[PDB]
Amino acid sequence: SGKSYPTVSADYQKAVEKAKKKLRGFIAEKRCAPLMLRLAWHSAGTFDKGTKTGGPFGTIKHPAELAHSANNGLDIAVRLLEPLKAEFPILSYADFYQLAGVVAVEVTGGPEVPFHPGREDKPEPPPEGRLPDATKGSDHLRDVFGKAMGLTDQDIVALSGGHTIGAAHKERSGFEGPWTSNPLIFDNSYFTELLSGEKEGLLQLPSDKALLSDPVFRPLVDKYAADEDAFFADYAEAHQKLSELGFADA
Ligand code: HEM
Ligand SMILES: [K+]
Repeated sequence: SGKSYPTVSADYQKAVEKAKKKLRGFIAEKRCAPLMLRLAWHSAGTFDKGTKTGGPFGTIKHPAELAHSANNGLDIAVRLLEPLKAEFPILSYADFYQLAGVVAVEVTGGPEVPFHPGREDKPEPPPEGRLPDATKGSDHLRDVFGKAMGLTDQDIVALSGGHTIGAAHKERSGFEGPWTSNPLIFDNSYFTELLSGEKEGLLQLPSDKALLSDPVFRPLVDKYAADEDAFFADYAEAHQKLSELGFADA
């Protein structure tokens, strides 16, 4: 694992458990799981291992980081969460947004991603430009997830299945529509649809398509399309790692 999780107080631990339950009801009612998942992923995916900059350290709430074009629309997510966060002043924003990401997966029917508290809020956003480009292919994915974040090729494929919930918006990225027929249900449908090719009303980004043609990504796509249990396992492993980049000695 390579992780040493810090100690937090009993009151901090109580606030986590209470916030997890409040976040479930809220995120379920507001129907905003995919947006919250996108928020935690964009917050965490700025980590660069060589410099140990970026990562899930609460800087995504900064107007400066929200302005990054890859984060178009995430100011909505931040705004939605601010009243709830105010009820848990003991929690770092880093912990709160990561926990909201975990919850987003859980309440849509997804795996139970393990959560460890202790992220401290960092003073300055990372540089813009570290997040992936939907028009690019497999070398780019490996640059971003592997060379920067330090994730594996398996992680890239499983985390891409994050697209099993939610949708693109032509006013945000310019892409438009859901990847799946059930955008509020977390399951292995992203991989099913990607394999079955194009279907009316359904989205596939070039970055999604790049997974089909890579000798390593493709068998993972196939495995996940065949076995949702194996997708859920690899997904929970990868999300945990992502949510913990630069935190607790990795
Ligand atoms: C593999 C590289 C990736 C690229 C190029 C990419 C790109 C995109 C784009 C362009 C959108 C639509 C933005 C919009 O117009 O609203 C989107 C949405 C989304 N992404 Fe990704 N993404 C990637 C990976 C991931 C990962 C790793 C996760 C989390 C595990 C994730 C979770 C989501 C979710 C849940 C949505 C829907 C947001 C909503 O419904 O509002 N994506 N992604
Ligand atoms: K789905």
